[PDB]
Amino acid sequence: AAPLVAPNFITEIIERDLEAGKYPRVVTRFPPDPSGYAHLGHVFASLLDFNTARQYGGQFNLRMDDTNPELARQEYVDSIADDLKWLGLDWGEHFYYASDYFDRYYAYAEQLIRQGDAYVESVSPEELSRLRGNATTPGTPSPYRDRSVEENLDLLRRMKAGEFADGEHVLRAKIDLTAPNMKLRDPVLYRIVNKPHFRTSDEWHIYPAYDFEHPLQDAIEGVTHSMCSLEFVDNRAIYDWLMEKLNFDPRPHQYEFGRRGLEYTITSKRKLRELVQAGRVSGWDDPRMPTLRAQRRLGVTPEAVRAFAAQIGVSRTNRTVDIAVYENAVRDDLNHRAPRVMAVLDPVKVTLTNLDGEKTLSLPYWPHDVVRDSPDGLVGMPGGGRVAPEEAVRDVPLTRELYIERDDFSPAPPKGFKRLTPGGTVRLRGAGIIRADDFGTDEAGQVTHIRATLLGEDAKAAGVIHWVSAERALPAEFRLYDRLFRVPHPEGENGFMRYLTPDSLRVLRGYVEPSVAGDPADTRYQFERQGYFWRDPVELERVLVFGRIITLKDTW
Repeated sequence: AAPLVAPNFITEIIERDLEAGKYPRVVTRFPPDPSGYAHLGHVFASLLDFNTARQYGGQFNLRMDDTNPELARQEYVDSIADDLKWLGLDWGEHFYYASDYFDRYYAYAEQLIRQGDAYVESVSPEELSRLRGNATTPGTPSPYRDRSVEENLDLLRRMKAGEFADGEHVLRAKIDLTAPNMKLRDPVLYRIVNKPHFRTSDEWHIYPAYDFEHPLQDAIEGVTHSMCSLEFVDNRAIYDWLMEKLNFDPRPHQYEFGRRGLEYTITSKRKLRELVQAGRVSGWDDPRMPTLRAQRRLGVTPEAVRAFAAQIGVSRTNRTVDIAVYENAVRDDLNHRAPRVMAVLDPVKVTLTNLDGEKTLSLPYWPHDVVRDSPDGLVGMPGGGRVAPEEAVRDVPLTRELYIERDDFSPAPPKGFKRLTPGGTVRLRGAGIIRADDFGTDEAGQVTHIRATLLGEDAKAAGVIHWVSAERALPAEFRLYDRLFRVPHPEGENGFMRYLTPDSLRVLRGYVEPSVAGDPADTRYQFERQGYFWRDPVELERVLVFGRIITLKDTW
């Protein structure tokens, strides 16, 4: 069994620590901000944190970093927990709300104050930045840097009580106003924000800045290896300064890995909101959207998402990933799980003039190569469990009236056309050869019907097409999606609507073979020669709709 996490720099850091007995167990965590729905961009990091804990028999924590009162929403907490569970993450009982620890951060802030390691700044916000300096002009203490412990403790208490307006005061770490790393120049730990919190209500008027709460939360949770993106390299000095000034032992350490942005994809919340607002998408769970909710509805399996994330390399360099790796992971996972069935999306009626009396064909759900590569020599049966390949078949009715795909009949065929043509023949999948004897055409020039004859043994044909009984098939709506965006970098490599793919959603009305009527609602299929499909789960719950999960082959 291949390793859950291929050897990477973090993996090596951990084996090195276990080897030296630095920590008894490994503790990791994924700390999203409940400010929006989980999306494809969160998969890599979350799975890296989870699989790392798992690989080394550690603990994985799921944390809602809801420290910003104006962004945290119950709806994102609910969706994120639900989506990550769907993805396969397992945090057991270790689910945390950073807000549940506001008291703990406050007490640490008081300790820092008492040690003379933190002070209440009361200078104007514009002044704070002016006094802070640059990499070419060292900072200068404001007249409040040297306030006494007593005074700072009293002002912090009143800041918490809401006695002062936003921006009037801030609590700052007392570090080094001359350090070359700007982050060490007395970074802000608390800000006044007179806004209620979706959980703590009107309890707090000061909220911890990221650089203060993040390291503390890690420390309070017992995290040993804190993993974040490269953007927080410089922040590590504050992270270390805090762990030290507060004497945490054992203490967590931060390790940064490069970002892995997915191409042709935009995950920025404000931009995705515009698409929803402008109606270019039905909502946040529109299959074309990058949210996990949209992927769940599109029909993608959690197994495929994990196999995609697993293939992504881990390094300290930022890189992009082409969706092809994602798309292929989806297609490859469905190959062994989606029994093959027939559906005609752009139906044209054909009458088999010499056929009297329905014939019942028994066709196999799976291709030989799938059966061959079966781990247990068995294969899937929609609804049932697994069975011997011989058992994986269904009744397919072959009747006088049929429906074939419009593009499989061509009155004016191009050179090398292998399907049905006037006076020509074609093989009907699992049923024999037919010859087009006649057909009608409407004013718009669309073929309205075809009359054909089922031929005998001598007959030959250059092609094979799917089809469905026009009398026993179930009518259905099919939704065909395409990539939301048409270029690798719709946002640029560092107005985005000029890049929306045209006709990213197409609706067609057709028919699917009847065997489908009995199957479980979550059954996934390969509609022969069309793609992988499954019943749109959302439309099922409303007051027969199939969505196309993905095409049979890359089209870009």
